Amino acid sequence: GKALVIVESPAKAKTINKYLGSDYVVKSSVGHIRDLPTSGSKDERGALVNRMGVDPWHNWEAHYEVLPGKEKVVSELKQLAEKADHIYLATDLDREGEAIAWHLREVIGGDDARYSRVVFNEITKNAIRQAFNKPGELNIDRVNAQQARRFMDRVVGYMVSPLLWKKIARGLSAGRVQSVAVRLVVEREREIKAFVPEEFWEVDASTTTPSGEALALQVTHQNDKPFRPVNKEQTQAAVSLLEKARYSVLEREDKPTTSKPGAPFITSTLQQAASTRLGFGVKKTMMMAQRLYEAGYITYMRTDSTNLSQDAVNMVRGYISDNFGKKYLPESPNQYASKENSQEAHEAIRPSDVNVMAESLKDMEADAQKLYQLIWRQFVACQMTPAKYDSTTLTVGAGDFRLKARGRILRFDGWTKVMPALRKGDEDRILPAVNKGDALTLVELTPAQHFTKPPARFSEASLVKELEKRGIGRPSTYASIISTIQDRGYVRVENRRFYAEKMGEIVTDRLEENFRELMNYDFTAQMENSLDQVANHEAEWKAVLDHFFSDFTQQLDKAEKDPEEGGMRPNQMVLTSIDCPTCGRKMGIRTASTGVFLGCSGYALPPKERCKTTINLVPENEVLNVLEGEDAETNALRAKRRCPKCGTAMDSYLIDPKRKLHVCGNNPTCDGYEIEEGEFRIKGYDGPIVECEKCGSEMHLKMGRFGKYMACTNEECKNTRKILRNGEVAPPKEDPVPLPELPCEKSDAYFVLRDGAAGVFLAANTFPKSRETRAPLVEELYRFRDRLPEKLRYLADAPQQDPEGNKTMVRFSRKTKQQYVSSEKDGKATGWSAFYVDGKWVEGKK
Amino acid sequence: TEEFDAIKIALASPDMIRSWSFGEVKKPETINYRTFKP
Ligand SMILES: [Zn+2]
Ligand SMILES: [Zn+2]
Ligand SMILES: [Zn+2]
Repeated sequence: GKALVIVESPAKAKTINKYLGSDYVVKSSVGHIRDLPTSGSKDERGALVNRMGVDPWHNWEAHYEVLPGKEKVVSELKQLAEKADHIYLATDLDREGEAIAWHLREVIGGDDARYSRVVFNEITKNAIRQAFNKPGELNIDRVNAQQARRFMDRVVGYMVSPLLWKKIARGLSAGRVQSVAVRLVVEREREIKAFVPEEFWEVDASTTTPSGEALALQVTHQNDKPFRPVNKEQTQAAVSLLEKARYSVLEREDKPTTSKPGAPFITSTLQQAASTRLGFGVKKTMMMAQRLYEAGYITYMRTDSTNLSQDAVNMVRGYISDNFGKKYLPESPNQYASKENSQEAHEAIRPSDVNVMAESLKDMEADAQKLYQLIWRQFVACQMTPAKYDSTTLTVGAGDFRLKARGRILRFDGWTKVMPALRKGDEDRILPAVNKGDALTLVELTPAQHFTKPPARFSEASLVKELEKRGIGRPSTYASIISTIQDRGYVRVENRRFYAEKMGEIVTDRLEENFRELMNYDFTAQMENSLDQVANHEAEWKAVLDHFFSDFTQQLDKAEKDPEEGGMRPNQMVLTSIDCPTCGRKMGIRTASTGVFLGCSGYALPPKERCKTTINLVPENEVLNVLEGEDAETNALRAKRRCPKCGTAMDSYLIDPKRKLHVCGNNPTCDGYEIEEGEFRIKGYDGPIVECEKCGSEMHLKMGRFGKYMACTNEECKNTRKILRNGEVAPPKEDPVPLPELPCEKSDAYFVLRDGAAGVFLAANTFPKSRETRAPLVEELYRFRDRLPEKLRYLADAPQQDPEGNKTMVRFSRKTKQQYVSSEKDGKATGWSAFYVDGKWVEGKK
Repeated sequence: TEEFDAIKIALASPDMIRSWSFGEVKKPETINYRTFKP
């Protein structure tokens, strides 16, 4: 027989082929072969259900579809399935793999006695052998759960997005869990901007023992109360009183301390660790983890189970016994408990073979070697003996004041040996062996000034931790949430820290007001739990989908109504005194999907009195100083101005090289604005950076009906250039000429010839939409020779074919500022060229 | 011509060589072939 195994990745195909062999043919079904519709390719409800594909009213008929370019793979798979006798669906463990397997099954057909569903947590010889020995049936319940999730997300996205376009702004999007993540980020932003840092001082003391050893302490009580001076003068007075006073070590404390290793990684823990130690965010962490799994070195990277197989435990215990030895074993395995709702059938993220060191990963990029090293170190550490520390605490008294030292000294290191700390902590030092009731001699003392920390901005990993705490999303979702909140323009990530765009605040407030049930963390958690119940087969998918859809439709039909009826409030204006360059009027501050901008109220006046003039801002970037550590965020908050009308901080954007603009955090709910001739810095447009040949200023890439065209930032100079196939940029049309007779090849358009210092190039008529460009062939210029402007005619005189009979193309020699003709084979240059030498085309090797 | 008496040699200060030069050359091009012009 020949048995066909269908696997999503090609790398997974290669790795599994390593262990399957000649009897099995492995075919890589790249991604989702079958998916709900995407492109356009009571009639309103009909068009809505056709856009969705899903029809919620007609019992969720789904109309799945197979995307452009999948059909080749579908054909190949069908042919192989006709050839093969048993078809093996070896997708990954999770619901996404089950959905992919179901799609494959349903396309190929023959369901009942021809599909085996293979389940392995690692791509290794023993695991694959055990997986193929007794294959499972396709678990339709998990498929139904995945479909339920997909249907919910498409229902919410397509039904909400036109509402947000109408009320707030076109080019918004929405999503069930995405909106709740944005709500979390916006709530933390509001907590931060509300915060008003207090100020507190601290004093540090330097002492020597009678035995000449040296000790440094910190001062924490005055008059038996907490020592916390408010101002400089108070601190200086305290320092004086301290210096005058005489010090004695009235307290001597000692005690052993033990530290246990961390649990083996679940996916959220792996992302937090990779962020903290290696700096990888979420996307890089999960991409490298997926590569490491597909290569076969680590177990499946989507898990919330800390469990380990007996094989794993025995292997790692053997490794510890052989390398480290008995003191680090310890006597019995370190158990770790995952959540009761966790996929306890799954394993943790662990090495597939503990002896494979990270350096040995010849075929893994260095970042993946680092990630594997982190996984290996954690896995080894988790089973080792706890470290042992002995700790000393000292308190010293002088006058009205008491001052303290704490220190720990490290005496067995077992888990810390494999998994060291990144840096020494404040308590990772040696306090000298002062006696109980010892004496001390005194050295000069230092004050310090501090401002209370605001709540810390989310990192990608700390947001994933927050989601894991609340129960919003699941291990497979987290990377998609973290990506989509950024891609959709509600949140931005900078300094490895999360920042919330004003549009994210607007959309968050509107969605909370209208769709309070959808946005509430508890109902999101309960929905996720109900999908888990579906996967358990504790619940019926269609049922919960119907319940969701009924509630959602009630809330939508309420929300659609007019704002006086109680629907979604519009994107209300806030108004400021600035003169519109077109009509001088007062100007107001506005938010669009593009950003935050300055608008003139004539936008709301009918055509007769309409004004479309707009002014375009650049926000000030916060530049957090890594060297300031924990201070870096606090000082950023200190840097901000504060709104006159309220305690909320203010956010800053330039308007002129002479002028700078401050806007309140609760804009547009708060209408405070400030303008300062103490301006800072404004940024303009962006793209491929180019220099304008007519004025030396920066030039940037733009789109609109005549092209993806390149335009200069100097408002005094409308010099533009354009995009082409075999260069970065091309100057403007020294003589442009259309050709209806050259069709485009990637699109239905027609070609037009142009000229700049880049050379002479073809470009499609619908240029921003088509974007298609190529260099002309000499035979093409010969065919249209009559249309060519007088100067271009010589290029049609050029030799049309090289000596090999390869076809020829026209090129610019930047080293000699002249056109020449060259030939290509397989798209590569043949290394032949011909040049114009004053009426005599001449040819040779390049 | 210059009626020099002797010859002197020393290391080249960067400001001195920059003072010699009548311009900087920044691109590898040599001569155009369309028209024999630099
Ligand atoms: Zn105006
Ligand atoms: Zn305010
Ligand atoms: Zn210009």
